Amino acid sequence: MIQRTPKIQVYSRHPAENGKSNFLNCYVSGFHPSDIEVDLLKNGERIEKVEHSDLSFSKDWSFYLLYYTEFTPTEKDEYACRVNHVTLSQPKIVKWDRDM
Amino acid sequence: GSHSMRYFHTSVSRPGRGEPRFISVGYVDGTQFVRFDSDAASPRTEPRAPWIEQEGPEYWDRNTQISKTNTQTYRESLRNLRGYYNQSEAGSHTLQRMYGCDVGPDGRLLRGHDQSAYDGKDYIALNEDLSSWTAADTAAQITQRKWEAARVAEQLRAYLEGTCVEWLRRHLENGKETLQRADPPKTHVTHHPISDHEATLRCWALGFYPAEITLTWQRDGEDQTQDTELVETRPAGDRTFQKWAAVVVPSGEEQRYTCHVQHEGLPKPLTLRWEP
Amino acid sequence: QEIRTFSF
Ligand SMILES: [Cl-]
Ligand SMILES: [Cl-]
Ligand code: NA
Repeated sequence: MIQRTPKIQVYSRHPAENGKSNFLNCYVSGFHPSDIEVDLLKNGERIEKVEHSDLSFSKDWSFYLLYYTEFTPTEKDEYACRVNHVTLSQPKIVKWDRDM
Repeated sequence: GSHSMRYFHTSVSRPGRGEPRFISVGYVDGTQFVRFDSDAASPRTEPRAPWIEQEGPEYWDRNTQISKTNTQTYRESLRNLRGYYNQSEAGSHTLQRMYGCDVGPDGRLLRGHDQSAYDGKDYIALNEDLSSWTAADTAAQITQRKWEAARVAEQLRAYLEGTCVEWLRRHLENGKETLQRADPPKTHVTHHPISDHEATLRCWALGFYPAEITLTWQRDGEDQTQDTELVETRPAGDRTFQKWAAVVVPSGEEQRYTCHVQHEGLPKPLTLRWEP
Repeated sequence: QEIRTFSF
């Protein structure tokens, strides 16, 4: 059957200010089927106890989910989202960039 | 402005891993207000917005019973669909359905909806007349004939024109301080050098509700649709949404570009430029 | 309030 690969955006809830606690979001959308694996990473390591939204879908029937956790941006710490889906042969890692 | 109540139903089979999961979520506009999940430890219709919490036990009990019955009905439907497509018992399949009602600023019905998809492909839809069906293929025609024999469209019409809009109006009143409040985008333009020859101008819209927005770039007053990177509107996690639009501009030409923003929360549409 | 689903 026809499957759809996820779009991924990684971003903060509030404008990023180094040393100020915030929320790190990984929004996955546009995918089908609905099973998907999403991890948030800090310096390459999986953040524990990340929360997510309840499964729903867009007008075109593709699914979307928001994964989110507390984070404190700094100059040096690297954050990312790692996504696996049946359409992906390898997990896709998207780095957090405060300019996007 | 205008408003909608919608329920989004997803059922997913998983042979060898128990029975199909059913999840229902309910929204007014961009605000989720209920969920039900057959995979929860104790499946129940649960509040997901503060303004719904005041509904009495009869509301929670009635919706929970409807949803528990729906779990079984969707499992039957998935078995039937598998047969309609001559599919093996080995594969996983998805049945999605969305239904609900739209009202205008006066609270009057604009239209109703009841549409379904199987494995991500449109399967059957109630037409806007709330009286006839559009079936995608000969499998969906089986469902159509079954729903015609049982007068399903008549039952949906009665619900969509009565119960659905009455409850939507009630929710809009109970949650008026949020559901009927449009929060405008906070906007700004950033500049990101690429090379000696070009830079990106990115126009941001942050903190807006509802999600509907128009965000565009013009050069010399001409819209730059093909040359604009426009990300999907994304949730911030505080009820609001975010979006940006970016264009690549030749060095020194930045003032020829204007970003244009329209949103229900704005008193007037905005025009912005990079301000170095 | 929701409505019951109808068997496909
Ligand atoms: Cl992005
Ligand atoms: Cl159940
Ligand atoms: Na990024």
